Amino acid sequence: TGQDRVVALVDMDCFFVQVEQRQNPHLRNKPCAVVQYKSWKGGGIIAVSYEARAFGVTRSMWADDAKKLCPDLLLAQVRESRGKANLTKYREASVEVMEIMSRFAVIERASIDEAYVDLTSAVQERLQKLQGQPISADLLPSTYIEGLPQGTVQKEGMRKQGLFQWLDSLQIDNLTSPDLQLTVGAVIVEEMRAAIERETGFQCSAGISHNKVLAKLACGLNKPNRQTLVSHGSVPQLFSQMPIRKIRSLGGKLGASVIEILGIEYMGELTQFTESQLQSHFGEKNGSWLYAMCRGIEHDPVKPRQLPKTIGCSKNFPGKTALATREQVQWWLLQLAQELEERLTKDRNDNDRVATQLVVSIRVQGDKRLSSLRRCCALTRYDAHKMSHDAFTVIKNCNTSGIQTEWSPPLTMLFLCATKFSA
DNA sequence: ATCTCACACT
DNA sequence: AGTGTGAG
Ligand SMILES: Cc1cn([C@H]2C[C@H](O)[C@@H](COP(=O)(O)NP(=O)(O)OP(=O)(O)O)O2)c(=O)[nH]c1=O
Ligand SMILES: [Mn+2]
Ligand SMILES: [Mn+2]
Repeated sequence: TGQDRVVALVDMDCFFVQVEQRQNPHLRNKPCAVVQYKSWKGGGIIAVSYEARAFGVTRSMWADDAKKLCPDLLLAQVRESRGKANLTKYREASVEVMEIMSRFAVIERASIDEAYVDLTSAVQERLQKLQGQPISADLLPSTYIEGLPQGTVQKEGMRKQGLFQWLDSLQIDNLTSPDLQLTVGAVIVEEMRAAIERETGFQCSAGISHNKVLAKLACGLNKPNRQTLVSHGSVPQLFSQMPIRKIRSLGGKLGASVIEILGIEYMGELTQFTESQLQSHFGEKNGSWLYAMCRGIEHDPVKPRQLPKTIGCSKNFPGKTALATREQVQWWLLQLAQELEERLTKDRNDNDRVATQLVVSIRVQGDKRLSSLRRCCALTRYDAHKMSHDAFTVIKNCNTSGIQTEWSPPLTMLFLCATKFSA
């Protein structure tokens, strides 16, 4: 019943904000945000401290408008190189945190600031080492048990009541107990998070459950600077009022279609349907996935992959800034290829691998789709001038304009991506 | 006028 | 190999 693994998800709190607060002490414990391309309406916000969220500041907001909502908002700007945002500082801090997490167990890098952890073997080790010894609440100073307490008005008071109920109810005698395994997982995650904060300064949240989807959902339940354990038995109560769209992979069109076709709102309602009924509407794979997921069962593995499988660089050119001349297209392809060259040379030196295929993608003014065209070619020698020339070669036939010097329709996006790594 | 990543089809 | 989808 989806209890074969113990999986955690560790996600950093306001990651880019914490990076900037580490760098600049003036930003600590203040409402602040990270910004991009300041000239247009003060820049687009990409990260927001929890103090700023209390005022209603959100990501994707223009900085000028956030300043309208939060006049004391402090701002840190993403580095800009070659006319575009440069995330090196955050990638390096991410690597720092991934390296600390890698000492405890195999991790799967799920984004710049979160990784999944398969803790099964660590749990087995810690249960044989920790033979029948009771687990003290002191080992879980920041852990919430979702669904408890049940059956007095402060947040931490409730947390402690729930943790006491949890440890009181389940015994260490049977070491195949899923709930005990989850609890040992949570102890390990407390240790991991303490190590991360000690060695980097960054605080983070985590979810501990039996699979990746529940771990991700749990992590968000008690942000920030806390962790949440979602037990198998907690799933029905958790899911009974949990919107479908909150579940990983159901936040888009498929989730909307599940809501529309089945006439439900919450994840638990999926349980009433048989597997073959769900496979009828959503296909064998989606039907079986929904059928298992709504009961708290998921098998997607924590992949042993800390490093990205591709290295890409994209820039949009919206509205009047769209690229309309051949000279413009070649210059921006060069800029993208130069950043790509830097990141690729560093990647080969750090990670002992080389990309062998270059993917070029563009968008044309008018196309509603994010990408209009994607093509490929050989990738050799990590040379920005060569890569940019090859990209121009592979897209040049897309220029409708009869005049060679002009490009039409204007380009609203450029994308270079290195793929197909070899040792 | 909000950029990277993954993977499932075909 | 190219498109659509989901996410963070
Ligand atoms: C959704 C999104 C996130 N990010 C960055 C901002 C975050 O710093 C980083 C981590 O994603 P997140 O964990 O979902 N958000 P957060 O890390 O800022 O904060 P928290 O984990 O919710 O506390 O991803 C983007 O750069 N473009 C985006 O569209
Ligand atoms: Mn985060
Ligand atoms: Mn994240």
